[PDB]
Amino acid sequence: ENLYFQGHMIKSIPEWSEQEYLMLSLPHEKSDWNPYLEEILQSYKEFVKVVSEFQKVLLIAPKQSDFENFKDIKNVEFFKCDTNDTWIRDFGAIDIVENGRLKALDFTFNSELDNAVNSKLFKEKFKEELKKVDFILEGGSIDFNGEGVMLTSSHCLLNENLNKTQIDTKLKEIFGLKQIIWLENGFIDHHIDTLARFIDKNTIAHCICEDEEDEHYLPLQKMKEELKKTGFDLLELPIPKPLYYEERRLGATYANFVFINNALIVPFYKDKNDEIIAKRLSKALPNHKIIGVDARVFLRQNGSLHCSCQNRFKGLR
Ligand SMILES: [K+]
Repeated sequence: ENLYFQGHMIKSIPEWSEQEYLMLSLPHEKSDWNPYLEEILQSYKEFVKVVSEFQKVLLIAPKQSDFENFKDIKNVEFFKCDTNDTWIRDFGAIDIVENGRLKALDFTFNSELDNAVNSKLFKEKFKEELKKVDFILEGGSIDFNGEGVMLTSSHCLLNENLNKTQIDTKLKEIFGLKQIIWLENGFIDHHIDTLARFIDKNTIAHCICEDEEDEHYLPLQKMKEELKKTGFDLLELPIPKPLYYEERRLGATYANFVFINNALIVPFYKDKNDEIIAKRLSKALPNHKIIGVDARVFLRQNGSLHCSCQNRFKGLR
């Protein structure tokens, strides 16, 4: 446990640890949500309403009029700041515990407004130091169990950034890790949060495909075999039947859930598997309320619930 490196003892934080905020970047009539603006905003409103029952929510947007649609919801705060990308998981600040204090890390993302967004937020609202790390990393490309283990895809971090051994060593040093599981197989920016996620310190929930005809079948079967070698308990998340927008197959995945205080918010796609994954996850998480939120509209811009938010954890800063 008590390991120090270059002045610091570091502990990585699993998503189920207690939080202060869930943070989101609203879609506005300027980015690529224009055609179905009211559509996605209605999804957001539902998502926000659900979360706000359990913990505070912070919504980031350029104009006060953007916030107007969410003014009635309890436990919702607002922060004026320009942006376009709504996928805050990609660029948002990532918390670690450093020498007993929570400390947010700002990795370099490839950009412009988003890169600034974090500085404004931390300078103006939180009034807190924002440690810049010179390393290419999106929040959706990593997943922690909170016991020094991290899950990631070989296709992500090796592409973005220079040995794997060096990247492995660097990542272990940054997050105080004892182990990184590098997944070669499976798919649905490549991101581990579309494929596999820790749901407790001993358990990994992961996408699977039951239809042999489907192109996902063998990649996900191979990913399954890899995950069987880790020794962690496995919980399966069968992908729904193909969904489409304008003849394009949407990357619907149940792995893009998000932990918040006392709850796990799971994407629903109006498929029979919604019910299967909710019951399965619910039984495996006896102290969480599992709540499905219609995530179909989100998929039009190639992301789901987890991609659209970032967690800010509770504790001494
Ligand atoms: K960043």
